[PDB]
Amino acid sequence: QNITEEFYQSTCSAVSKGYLSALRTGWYTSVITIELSNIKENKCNGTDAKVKLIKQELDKYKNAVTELQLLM
Amino acid sequence: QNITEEFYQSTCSAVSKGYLSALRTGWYTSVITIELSNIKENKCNGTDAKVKLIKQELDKYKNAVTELQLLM
Amino acid sequence: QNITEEFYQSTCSAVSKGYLSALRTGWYTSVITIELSNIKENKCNGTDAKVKLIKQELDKYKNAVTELQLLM
Amino acid sequence: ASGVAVSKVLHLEGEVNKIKSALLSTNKAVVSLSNGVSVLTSKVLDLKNYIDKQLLPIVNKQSCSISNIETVIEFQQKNNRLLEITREFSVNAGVTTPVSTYMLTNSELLSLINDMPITNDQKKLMSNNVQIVRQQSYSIMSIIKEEVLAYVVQLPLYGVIDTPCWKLHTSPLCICLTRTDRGWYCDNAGSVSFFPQAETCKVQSNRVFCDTMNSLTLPSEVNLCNVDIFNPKYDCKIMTSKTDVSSSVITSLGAIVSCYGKTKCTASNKNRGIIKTFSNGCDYVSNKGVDTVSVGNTLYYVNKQEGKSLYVKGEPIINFYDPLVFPSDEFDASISQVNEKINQSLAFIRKSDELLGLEV
Amino acid sequence: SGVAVSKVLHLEGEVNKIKSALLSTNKAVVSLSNGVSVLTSKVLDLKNYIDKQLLPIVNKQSCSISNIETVIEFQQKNNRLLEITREFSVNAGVTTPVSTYMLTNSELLSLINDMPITNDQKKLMSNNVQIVRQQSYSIMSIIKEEVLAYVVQLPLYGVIDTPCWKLHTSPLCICLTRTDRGWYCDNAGSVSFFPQAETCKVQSNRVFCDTMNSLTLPSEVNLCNVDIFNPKYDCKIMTSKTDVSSSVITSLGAIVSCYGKTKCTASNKNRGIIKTFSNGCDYVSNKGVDTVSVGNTLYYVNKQEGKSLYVKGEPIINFYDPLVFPSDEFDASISQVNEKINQSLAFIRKSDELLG
Amino acid sequence: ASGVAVSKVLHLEGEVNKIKSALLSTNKAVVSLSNGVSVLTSKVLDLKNYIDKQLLPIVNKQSCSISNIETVIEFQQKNNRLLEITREFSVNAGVTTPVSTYMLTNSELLSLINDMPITNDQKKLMSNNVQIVRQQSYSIMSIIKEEVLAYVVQLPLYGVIDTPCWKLHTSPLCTTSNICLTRTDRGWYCDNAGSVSFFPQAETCKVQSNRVFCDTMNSLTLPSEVNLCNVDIFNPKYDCKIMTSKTDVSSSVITSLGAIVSCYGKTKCTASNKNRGIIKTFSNGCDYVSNKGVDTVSVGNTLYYVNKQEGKSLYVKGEPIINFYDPLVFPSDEFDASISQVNEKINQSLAFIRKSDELLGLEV
Repeated sequence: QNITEEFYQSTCSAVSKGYLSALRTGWYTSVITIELSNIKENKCNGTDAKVKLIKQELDKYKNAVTELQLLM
Repeated sequence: QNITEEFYQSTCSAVSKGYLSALRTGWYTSVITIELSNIKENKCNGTDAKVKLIKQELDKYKNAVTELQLLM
Repeated sequence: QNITEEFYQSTCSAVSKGYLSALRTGWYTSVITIELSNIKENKCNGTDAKVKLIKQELDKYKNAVTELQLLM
Repeated sequence: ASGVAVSKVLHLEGEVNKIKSALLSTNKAVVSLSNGVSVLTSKVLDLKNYIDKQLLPIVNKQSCSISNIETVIEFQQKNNRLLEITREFSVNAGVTTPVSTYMLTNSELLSLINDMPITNDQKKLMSNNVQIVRQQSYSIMSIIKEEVLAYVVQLPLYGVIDTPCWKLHTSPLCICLTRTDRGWYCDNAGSVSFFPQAETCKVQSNRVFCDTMNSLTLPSEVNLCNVDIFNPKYDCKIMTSKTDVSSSVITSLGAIVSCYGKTKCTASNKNRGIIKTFSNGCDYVSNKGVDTVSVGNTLYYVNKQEGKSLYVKGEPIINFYDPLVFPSDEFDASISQVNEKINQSLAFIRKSDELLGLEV
Repeated sequence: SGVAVSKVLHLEGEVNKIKSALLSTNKAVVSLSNGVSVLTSKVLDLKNYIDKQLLPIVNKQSCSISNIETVIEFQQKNNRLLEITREFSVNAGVTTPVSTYMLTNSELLSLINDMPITNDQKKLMSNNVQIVRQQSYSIMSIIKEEVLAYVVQLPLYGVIDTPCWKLHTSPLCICLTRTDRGWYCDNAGSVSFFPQAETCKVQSNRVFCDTMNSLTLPSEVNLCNVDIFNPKYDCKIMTSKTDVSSSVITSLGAIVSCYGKTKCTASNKNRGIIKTFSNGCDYVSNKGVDTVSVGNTLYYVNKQEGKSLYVKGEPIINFYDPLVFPSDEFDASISQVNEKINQSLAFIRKSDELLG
Repeated sequence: ASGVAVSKVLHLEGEVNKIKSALLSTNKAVVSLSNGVSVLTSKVLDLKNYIDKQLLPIVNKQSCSISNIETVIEFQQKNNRLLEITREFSVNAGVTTPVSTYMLTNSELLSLINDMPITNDQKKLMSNNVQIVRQQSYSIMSIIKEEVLAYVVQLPLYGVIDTPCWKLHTSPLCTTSNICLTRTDRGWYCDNAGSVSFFPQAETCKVQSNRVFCDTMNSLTLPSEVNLCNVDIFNPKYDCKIMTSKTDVSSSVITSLGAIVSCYGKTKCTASNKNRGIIKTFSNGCDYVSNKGVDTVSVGNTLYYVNKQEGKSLYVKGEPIINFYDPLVFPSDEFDASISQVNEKINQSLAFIRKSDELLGLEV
């Protein structure tokens, strides 16, 4: 225990001594980048013809990326 | 660059001139609504009889909706 | 309607009377715990030999848990 | 008749040779059939070997992938909640607020509440405002291992309840004065508690929820500051100005207007437009009758402006599972016909042996 | 005796042989009957395998794949509803900023061109969708199993295109420090003053403040920037009877207040220490100075550019190898088997023809 | 013209006619079998056509759906992290704080830290408090395309370190009509180059153990004389920032290692303990109570908690999930034995014919 506390009756107040500082005075900026593991869709007749999962997944994703593109 | 900065030595202080304001003084409220693309569960014997995915997914969902219903 | 509002012209100011308080002065702490429904991986040759989904899912998870273990 | 008898024996010397040929053709007939059946047999064997070496293994790899998949999908369903909690702690670096419904479900929150060291009046209050309670709570990750996760929830305890609160707003008055003690005020044990940051108080209906942590304690005399600024019983916290000034403050049930100098102000209404022009002084306007207020060129909204409804439709998703059925019965009928033909083929032989005569 | 018994009797030594011949031919036919009986049962058992053992497994699999697909398609066709419930769940039913799940760009613009404001305001918001989203709330309002409903609450701007400015202050030396730091924007003939940093967002030369917790001042406060004891507005100041020294980092530079026995210096990432400050108030530009150093504490006048990181990804591949059957060859062998039966019936028809 | 001979001839008709019939039956026997095999053959053909036209195509559609599915599931696993990052930027409109572990992993954060332009003492400090560093950081989306995402991480740099800090609490004080005082400079205080830095918003300072992390951005710089304000308010060396009141007043402030109580006027206060209940009654004046011995304090009717109240443990159990995969096996060996028997029967069927031809004779 490095942290203690003195109480000054003279001035109704308590102080908490014994901390060690670290004052932010600047910013460090690094540019991180991340690639997509893309999916090459293999075309063929599946179980249900109306269900194109591979596509509906990319569409979903391409969309999320579009919405963000529009914040800038 | 429209933004510049004058420094007054007389009064230790810097001012940053050349911004353009937009003060919020009101609120605009719109009511958005969203329907659920429900799943009609087709009943039949699958691969594992203990695995009712369609159901366990709806249950999970109906639950999330219940927890929220209870915040009001 | 319990809430009303008096306006004092004498002191340019409005007061909103008729609320009922609840002042936080303490904290109650409870320790919640949650077990993992683990997956026992059944080993056998699947459709694509390069696709070990069960494993890649655990790995993903064991990772999330490692990153958190490192915040302490 | 000596000569017919030779004609007979000629029919016959001559019969035996014909029945010899007859039988030679019958044998070749049987050799042809042997071959058909040898071929057919090999084609049945190859058929089975297709099913066993080619088809069967593919049907098992698929049973295995489906098992793998299902398991994964069921991992995410049966750990829906553990998995949401790790996402939350991951995004916020291990300390979230408010306490989500993944972190603490309603039946659990109530569980904890009816266990807090507080009166039934407090327990009842919290039970109705679970929303506010969640937003004044923290969730602090404490122990995390692969097979179990652990985290402290930290809910707030209220030291007092059911006390008169009130929220004070102020605008300029005209030299000029402006009261600088805006904010919430709640009665505490014989004194007034004063909360000056808007961030520390939540309000739901007629109910207020404040945090005493960064609050100032005042005597009940501060309330005389609402009628007289130079009240001799408490020196009011004020801010002066030697020059004309004019603005608007939007309160909860209306809006104050301070219109001094050469500035022009006006309260309007969404039906009749401009319905009042303010002269030099301090007026107050109710949100029942006024909808906007206009100081100089800047426009204040006394009420939320109702807007355009939006609606996103959804369609039921359908699953097409068309099962594969086999013509079992008809088939058995043809195989039953094939056994019938073999039964009577052995009859015809047994009949023939009988004329030779082997009996069997 | 009138017939030659020798032709008759000889014609028998043959007859016994052809009797034997035919006995072997019968046994031959009985052997074949048995083969075919066995073969027949093995075809029947083959079919019963396909119908009782294989077929049902192929259906259970058609069913599981349907179940799975449906579930996966549930999460794709409700991607958005599902994100919104996660958001409300995490934040207990009130979020900020207004996510792109909560409100898409074409919808935000939709709402904007419907707000009761001028085209100048509508245009402004249309360009800063980011800031507008961060000053908005999203309040869950009605939630049922098959439909979700929630109020979006966007901000309305009562005034626009007014001169703003941000004021910084440092000590001066007894000592003085101006205590009215923060943003200032011109409102109808007066200055609005926003003293919490949390209430103002800034994007480019553009500022977005919330009048809610703002103070209204006369245009005379600006004389406080040149003269503190300005007789036309009493400046909000904070005194000190002892020497004091620090640094404030502004947007286009940094102020330094170096008094007493304290040593300060502005440095530059290329030449190191390029200036030492004497007793008084100096100001330094972020164009030429990169760090400033009061005593032992070090201030960064500019963001320090750092190490790039890059996480590579690989295309994922899907191996689907279809199962094909040798249909044609097969039919050729069955066509051969029918050919053999056709001519087996020919040889019998030939044989019957010799018998009458 | 006749005799026995005429008998012998009728006799040769005798056997020969029987062996004619014998053979007619044997032929019909062979025609029956031909038909069986014709039918059987068609039933094998239809069996294959079932497998090729009906069964096979369904087994391929399934191989395809399983490939599709797997791919999709593997998309979400091999982009787990890219996908979390887009969710984060989507929810917060492109600027998040704190810096998540999806946005920046531990080995990366440490990577960046041992590259910052700071001393080993600072690099070491941040390395231990990765939690606080993540909460004082931002993550700002910068470039976003379909196949690649890019975003600036913005970590804090500490200009000074290892300096004495302290946190100051205050409560009211009162002459015993009476006047009251309350010090209005509550908050954190850290030593900066010969002066004190003072942080007055609680939001700007984080604290972890004996360690404090503040943001100089909205801080006030004070002379080291402000510390005499802790013992004397009218200290002639620094005019203390104070707030007065001409009327009695009383409250409680809860500090980190205890709690202050200001009990003046006709108000009744008391410190209690979770074992003995009320263990002290405060008279007019300023007292201070330690969180070691006191558990709650009670000014008038309002109740202050000097310590967190330990509560009920909750526990949510889970069960192992099991996967039932029952493979399909074929009786290969037995089958081959029956087909081997069928080839054996055909072999000896040809034997019996070769034997028969030999008596006619055709040598083979």
